[PDB]
Amino acid sequence: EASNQLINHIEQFLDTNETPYFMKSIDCIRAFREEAIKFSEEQRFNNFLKALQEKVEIKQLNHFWEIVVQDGITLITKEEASGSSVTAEEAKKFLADVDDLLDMI
Amino acid sequence: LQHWKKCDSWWAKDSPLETKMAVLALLAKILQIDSSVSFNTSHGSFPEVFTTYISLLADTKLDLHLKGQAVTLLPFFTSLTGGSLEELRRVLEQLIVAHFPMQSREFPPGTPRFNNYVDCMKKFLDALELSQSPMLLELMTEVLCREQQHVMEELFQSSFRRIARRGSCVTQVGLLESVYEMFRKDDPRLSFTRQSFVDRSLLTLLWHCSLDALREFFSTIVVDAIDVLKSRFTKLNESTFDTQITKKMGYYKILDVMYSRLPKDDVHAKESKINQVFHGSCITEGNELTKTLIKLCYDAFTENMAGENQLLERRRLYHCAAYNCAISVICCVFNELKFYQGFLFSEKPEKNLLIFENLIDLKRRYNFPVEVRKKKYIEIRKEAREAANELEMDELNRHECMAPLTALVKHMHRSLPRDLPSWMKFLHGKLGNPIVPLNIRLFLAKLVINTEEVFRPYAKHWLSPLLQLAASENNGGEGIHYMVVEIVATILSWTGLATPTGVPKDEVLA
Repeated sequence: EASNQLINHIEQFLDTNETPYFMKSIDCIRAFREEAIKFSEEQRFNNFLKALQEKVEIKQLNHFWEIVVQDGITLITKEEASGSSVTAEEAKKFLADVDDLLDMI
Repeated sequence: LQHWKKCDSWWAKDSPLETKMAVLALLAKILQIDSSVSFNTSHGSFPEVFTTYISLLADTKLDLHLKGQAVTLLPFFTSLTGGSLEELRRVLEQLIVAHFPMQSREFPPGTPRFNNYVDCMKKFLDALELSQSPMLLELMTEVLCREQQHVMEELFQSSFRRIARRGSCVTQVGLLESVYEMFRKDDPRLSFTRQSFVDRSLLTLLWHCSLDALREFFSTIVVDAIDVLKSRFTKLNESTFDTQITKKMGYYKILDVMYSRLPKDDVHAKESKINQVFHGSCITEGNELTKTLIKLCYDAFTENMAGENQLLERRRLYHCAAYNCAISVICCVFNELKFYQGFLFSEKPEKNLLIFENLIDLKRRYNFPVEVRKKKYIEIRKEAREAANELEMDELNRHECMAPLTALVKHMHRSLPRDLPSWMKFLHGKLGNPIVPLNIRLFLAKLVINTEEVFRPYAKHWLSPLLQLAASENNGGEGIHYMVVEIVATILSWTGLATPTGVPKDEVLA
């Protein structure tokens, strides 16, 4: 419920074009990153990440995608599950009639 | 202003919270007491008090109700030049993006956030009412227009009305060019946001009181509108399509408002309006931009949609804004014998060229409640017995075409026994027909109801369709009474004439 609330909030935040909102939204996704890591809710993590990846492909979000590709917002990193110790190799391999009246005025 | 370094335990961090308000009070009294001298080119200890003024409203330590008694002395600063103005706008925007509600009044009222919200915003408008700065207006017309009705839309309208008439013409034009430039740029965002600027702000600025002859914003719009209007429509994606419509209808609304309250001389005489749209001194009489806009205006609503279903609700607003523009321009031009019929009613439907079927809904049902005065009924009883023996917007009267229609109808009454040409007989052909759909007949019904004083002498023609509509059963509801009450009210109050017996179908309808 509140997860969908902040989902709608980051959609409207990336839709508007204020430059501090880009860092505010990357703060929101870095908040939900640690939240969906440490709450054991990996299905929401990877499904939401695939949906927002589809959204940032169909929209531009160009300078926000620039701070993403200098920050890193990618899929589940480790083993497509909740437990492993794998670094950002997955992140870096996925992101390398009427005519008379006219003259009668 | 020479011993400001002696008090630095006051306006610092880990200080008691009230001494900062003491500093604010001192700055208020000192700034008010001498002159406007501590505002420019480092006169006195200027960069040592400007840092106090910055850090007192940039800090994340004071409360929201306390930074209002800092923001109240904004007129002392917003007349300076560039430089630190970016720092001022940066700390203002850093305040707004971190200590306001998120989109539009997302809070239950009475709570301890709506209180401080209105506390801050009323002081912003307190400053903006006298310090007519073309900087502060843009700080709030982007928090406003993320929605439709903030909580306090009437506060904003009253303050923009207070701003618009001040004198010093050379800054109102700056306000106008600033809002038109923040509306005109690319900066891609929603159509509601892109429309509400020139639906609320610029409209009340040009509307309320600017000048009778403020032709400057006239001059910087002439070859700015028609290049946008005289374009094509590229139907690949909706996201370019809607803003194409939005800029077009915004230019329509702009030209409507500036044509309406401007006399005939400085639009249509041999002046620097036709000499503005064309190159210098030419030999044209008055009609260079007029026919150019009128041909695309007539092309706008007379436009069939026999195979288009992509975004048509917006094209409804486009077509009615076009018809509004047509009303206003044929108002403010020559006003000859009869042009209104041929330019606003001469639909030739053999190639699917009609008017009303595009610009009214034909999907939304109109509810028409029961009632929930008596002296009106008593008075009409006495006078009808003797002879024999503003407007209320409920649902139908706020449909963005009624008021100019009644305005031009009153103009045709007080501007110039068979019938009247097409603006009455065309409607009688489209009201006294049980083949026209319902909502057009309700449209013209309430049009005649609001214009009952001018279709009075032709009631011998206007008897059957009103009565037929009130008696015939397609009106929905319980056979709706809020319309048939007013229909029989006008149809029995214009007695004496109209002879309600004498035709057999009239008799069986009665």
